[PDB]
Amino acid sequence: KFKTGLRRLQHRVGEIHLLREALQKEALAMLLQETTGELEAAKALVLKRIQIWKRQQQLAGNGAPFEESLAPLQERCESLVDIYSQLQQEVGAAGTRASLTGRLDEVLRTLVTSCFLVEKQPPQVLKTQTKFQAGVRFLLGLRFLGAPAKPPLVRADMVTEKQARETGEIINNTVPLENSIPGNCCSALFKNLLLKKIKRCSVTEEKCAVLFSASFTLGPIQLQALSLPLVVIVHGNQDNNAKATILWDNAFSEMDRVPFVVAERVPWEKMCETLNLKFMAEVGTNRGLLPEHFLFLAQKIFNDNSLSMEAFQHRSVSWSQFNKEILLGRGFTFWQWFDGVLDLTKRCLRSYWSDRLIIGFISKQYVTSLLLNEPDGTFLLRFSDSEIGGITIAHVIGSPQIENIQPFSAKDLSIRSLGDRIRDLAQLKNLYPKKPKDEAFRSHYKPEQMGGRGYVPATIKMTVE
Amino acid sequence: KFKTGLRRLQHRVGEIHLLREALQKALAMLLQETTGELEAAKALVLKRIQIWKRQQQLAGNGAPFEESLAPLQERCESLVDIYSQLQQEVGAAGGETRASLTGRLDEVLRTLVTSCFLVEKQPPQVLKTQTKFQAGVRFLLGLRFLGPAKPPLVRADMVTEKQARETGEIINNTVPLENSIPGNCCSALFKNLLLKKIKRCERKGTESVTEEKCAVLFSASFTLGLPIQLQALSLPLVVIVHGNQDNNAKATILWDNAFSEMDRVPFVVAERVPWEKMCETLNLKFMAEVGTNRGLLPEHFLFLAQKIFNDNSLSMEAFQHRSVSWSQFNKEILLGRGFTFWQWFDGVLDLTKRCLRSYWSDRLIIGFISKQYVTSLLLNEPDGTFLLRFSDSEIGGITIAHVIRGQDGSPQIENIQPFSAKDLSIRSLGDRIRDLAQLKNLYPKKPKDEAFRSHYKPEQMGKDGRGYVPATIKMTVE
DNA sequence: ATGGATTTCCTAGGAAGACAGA
DNA sequence: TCTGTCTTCCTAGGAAATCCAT
Repeated sequence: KFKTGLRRLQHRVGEIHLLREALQKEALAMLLQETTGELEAAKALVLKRIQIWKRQQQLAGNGAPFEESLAPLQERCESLVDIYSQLQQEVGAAGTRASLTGRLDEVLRTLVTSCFLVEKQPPQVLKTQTKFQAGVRFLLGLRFLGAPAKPPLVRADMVTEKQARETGEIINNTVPLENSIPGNCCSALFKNLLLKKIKRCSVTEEKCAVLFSASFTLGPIQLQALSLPLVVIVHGNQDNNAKATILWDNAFSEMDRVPFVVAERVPWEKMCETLNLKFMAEVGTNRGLLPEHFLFLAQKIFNDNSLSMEAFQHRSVSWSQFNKEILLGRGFTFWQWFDGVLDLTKRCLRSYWSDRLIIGFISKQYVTSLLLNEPDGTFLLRFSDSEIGGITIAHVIGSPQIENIQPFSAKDLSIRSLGDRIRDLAQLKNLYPKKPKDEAFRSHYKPEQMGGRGYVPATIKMTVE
Repeated sequence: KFKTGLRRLQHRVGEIHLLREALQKALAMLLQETTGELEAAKALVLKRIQIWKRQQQLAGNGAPFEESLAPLQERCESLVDIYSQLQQEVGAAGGETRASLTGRLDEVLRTLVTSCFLVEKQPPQVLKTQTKFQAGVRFLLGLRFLGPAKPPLVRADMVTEKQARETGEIINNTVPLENSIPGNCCSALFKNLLLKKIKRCERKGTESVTEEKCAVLFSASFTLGLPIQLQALSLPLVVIVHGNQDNNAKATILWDNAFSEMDRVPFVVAERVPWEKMCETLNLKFMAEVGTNRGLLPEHFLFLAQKIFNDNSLSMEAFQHRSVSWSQFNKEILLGRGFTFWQWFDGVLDLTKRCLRSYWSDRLIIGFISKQYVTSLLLNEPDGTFLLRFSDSEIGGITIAHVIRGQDGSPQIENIQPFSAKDLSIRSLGDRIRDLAQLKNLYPKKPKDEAFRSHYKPEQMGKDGRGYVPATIKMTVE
């Protein structure tokens, strides 16, 4: 946060300057070594803060806060390159160290090579024969003024995880890296990228990346940048699996790693925070999941039936448990079910969810426990465990019993929204607990268009018995 | 019959043989006679070919077709056999001088051959760019040439209407013209054709892109021994570049396939035609496209006449001697509406094709009826009597019109919002009609639970898979 | 033979850029 | 300058080959 150290650096440059002008009528002039050392300190710090920005970008993909801007980083790097410039310029004196110029040049080169970033990441789930965009940024672009004034060219090529550790073809891969004096930025934006074909080398688990290469002239520096890991797909059906992989990699990944290694097993609450974040960001609400939801999720993925939330907390979940092992009694993985719920809730249940009308994540046994002691016509809404992306009405009605209504798909809710569907059922009197349905659903109801012209409108209603 | 005519020519050939071997121990004018009878026969066969093409022309709109070329091929083969035997008998000197005899024989041969090159499988008459289509060309005298012989290759090229009177390019346009001993056929089949782009020819007032007629030209060369070039032209087709154009393109083709003379300058068609011709075309297209033999009735033709002509006349005989123009058909917007006559009609075709197909055949749908005649009919009928009519305001929709008298009983008519094909996909017409308690009788009196009992779908009881209770949706009106 | 992955193929249709309009 | 024609761009699925496996 403190640039004060920089104000120590340039001032030290001042000291060197005046000292040089003192010998204008051998000496030390040891301050150059000193100052250069503090420069390497500054550079290292800015480099690791860059790496921080990168991991923040990584987390942003799953649904987490991001800076997002690089302008401060750019200003810092610019200042460091400034002091570098005046130092190197000051080296020009009669007062002969190969180390001064040699070290300064490696400071410059590491700063430059690390200032080559992927500002706009390509899609982390990528379909072949579909067009996507990516954006690369150079922070020290306006410091090279341009002195050559001739733009380097950045090429983008697809690489496997193996080639990442140091085929498939992409089109319109060459774009010039250009300086923009307004906007203060040195960027290259690939806006018409397309993948013609890829070598596959469990399909939705192979991590690939886009490699942005360039050449930079001064006085021969090769610039390399690697995008976030991405999963290549060839049809929409694979998407639902691909996300999981990406979801796993964007979180749970250390800042420095061999591309692209990630833990096979992780703490359960880490997974809970990941699910909460992804849920809130993807659906688009600030009303996240609750501890009970995490409990009923926990039993679901673990095939357990404990009613104490803390036993699960010290459990660990593996990638296999997450998206490679089939749930008991069912035909899908945990993740597939969860993502199905994500889709349904995003498209048709966002207002309903934010209003807290949906209990959602509950075993129907806890539902029995709750509803059995309730008056006739009390109901609650639960996500269906049998099918993917479905929601079911559970209500209590000869004695007292409870009825589970066939789950609504996104299609079903598109035909008639959940709200008016609920309005249709007069047998439903109160939303759990003890809340009148006609108050908490007045906004979701749509006003009748009775009357023209010149036809009477025919409406569709849901009924069950 | 035509075969008596064939064996008379051939018997004359026998006589020619015996006469020749008699005069080898002078006319011999009988050869001209026989030649005269051959050219007659050839002409007839040619005209029968011209018939087939026209049937094919009609077939594209939806009319019966009898598709094999094998009989025609048999005719042509026997005929060229006769040609060969005449030409062969000509080589007696002579007669013991006349070049003209063989000269006529050779034109018999060449006209027959060039006319034996047909487009058996027609390309789509509505053609989308960058979409794959197929075409099939046939040579009838193919199994005669060759019996050893290098098979020719047929080239397919796109041509405008102007070039037909004598321009995008196609991919994989070369295919060898091959003989097949089984099937007894000499055909060339283009199975991977593609139009990359098209350049649209003309000034376009008042025309529309989608009104411009193009064709595929099939060319070949034949090496016998003598230099005969084979060209065949397909039916006119309209090239499109997006689905929105289809419903208009079709109209053009519909107009062009009918109303076209058997021999014509490509591709001229009458701009105006008798109304009853239009009725026959509309009925045929309806039956073929929907897929029923239950065609239109005089009342339907009356309300259609009123619609397209803007004539509130109630006499079927007035319209009978009227003429309808292309402009009225698909270039003039209907009064009060945003679409042409044809667009509405095609909407109805689509609706009836996808849904209401069984319903129409059961004669449950009157369909083409003015709301005035509806009012006339329904006012007197009992409470809850209804009928189903196609919406004139909307495209591809059908509406229930029913009457409520009450105990007073002042009878008014209630017109229910038209059902789209989508709406019927959500819940069938049958189940929709069942859902409303009020509708008691189909017109005139037929009980609703009798005339729709086959169309009803069985209700599922709340048993559960599952275990769960099913929720179904029903239609209601208020 | 069923079924589950994986991929090239096809298709309608929305959205929006490009093209004229005596 | 604009509107309606025309066109190009682009894409979420549906039908269905290839191939593989305690």
